[PDB]
Amino acid sequence: TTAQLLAANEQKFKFDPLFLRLFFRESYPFTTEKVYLSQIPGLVNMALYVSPIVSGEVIRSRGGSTSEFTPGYVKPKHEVNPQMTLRRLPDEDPQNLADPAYRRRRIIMQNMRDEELAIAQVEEMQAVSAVLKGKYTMTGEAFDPVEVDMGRSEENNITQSGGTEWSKRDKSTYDPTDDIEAYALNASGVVNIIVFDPKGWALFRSFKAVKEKLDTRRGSNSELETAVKDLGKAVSYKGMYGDVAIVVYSGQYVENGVKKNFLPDNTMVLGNTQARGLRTYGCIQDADAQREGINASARYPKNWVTTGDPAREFTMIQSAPLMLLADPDEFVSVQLA
Amino acid sequence: SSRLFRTQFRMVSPKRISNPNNTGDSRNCRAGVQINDSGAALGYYVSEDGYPGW
Repeated sequence: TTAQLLAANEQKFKFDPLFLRLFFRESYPFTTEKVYLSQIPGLVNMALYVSPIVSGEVIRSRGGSTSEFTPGYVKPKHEVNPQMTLRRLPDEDPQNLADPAYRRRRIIMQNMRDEELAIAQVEEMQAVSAVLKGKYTMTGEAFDPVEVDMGRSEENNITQSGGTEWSKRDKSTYDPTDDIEAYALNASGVVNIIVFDPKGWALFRSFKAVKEKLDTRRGSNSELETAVKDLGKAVSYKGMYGDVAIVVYSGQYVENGVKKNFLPDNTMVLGNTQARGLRTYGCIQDADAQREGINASARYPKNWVTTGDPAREFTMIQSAPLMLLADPDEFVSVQLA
Repeated sequence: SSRLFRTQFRMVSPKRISNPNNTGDSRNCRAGVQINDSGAALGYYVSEDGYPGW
């Protein structure tokens, strides 16, 4: 019994770092133990009327505040030994075949790709968790937990309640434009883009007033797509809505064997497409790395041989990433339940 | 330099031309030579060699 391998597919998930790309640019590597982020109140009281006689009540000069932060550390590793090189590969045809040493440069490439993908997933999760809520915590099983906490006002992170929830109230005679205005009133600075979890988008477009705002001759200038546009891709740049741009993001990250969605089940996030975001990378800590001169860099790779009884030639990536938001209360997060 | 001519040359060893970070070969960028839709070559990926480095 012989055989031929005609084709051999690959299975992946819809992964796309939209939140990292849009809102987090201009990375800053830093060779420093801890960084600073400062905010100045900028709040001036109106001048109370003063008689031309009393002439007093000096007003304090405004002063800001600072926050201290530290970056985490991440290092996934892989391995390869001669015991598993001999047998075969699941993507190699029984005919022809390859050498017992060429199969050693396929497992290595697969390993390195998996390491890079894991690092990217970590970076995306850190990026997203800061946008939805002001602070995110960094922890593991061997890593002592540290929490990064940007100062975000309590007025933001608006969560709907027993009153004012879109699901309960009827889809006829109700307009959500009123709400998207009141919610956006809390933002500091102009908003220019909205991010929808797919169920949130499905719930939003069901309103009959929204469908009226499309086919009005002069009532607006918005153009959308209430039909189906993207069915497999992770991001779907739909049309504008008056002035703002509407985006539906549905990304996948895997913790344990299962797949999970990034945006948690129909949230809606306001924000500005030019929002000031920082991408800081800490200092890598390998005494063989600090030899070259490489420090405060991203994705330092290395490998070595253990000279053990069954051999083994490992492979490794390490990043030490940190995500920061210079202006935390510029976004507005909505539970939309 | 303040010599008459500012043109200088450098003979590069062939081993320094490869993909960035040893990624897989693509349709447009094979073995460190990026190729457009036609057969022309656009630009090359010259690596950095460190003799004490692995």
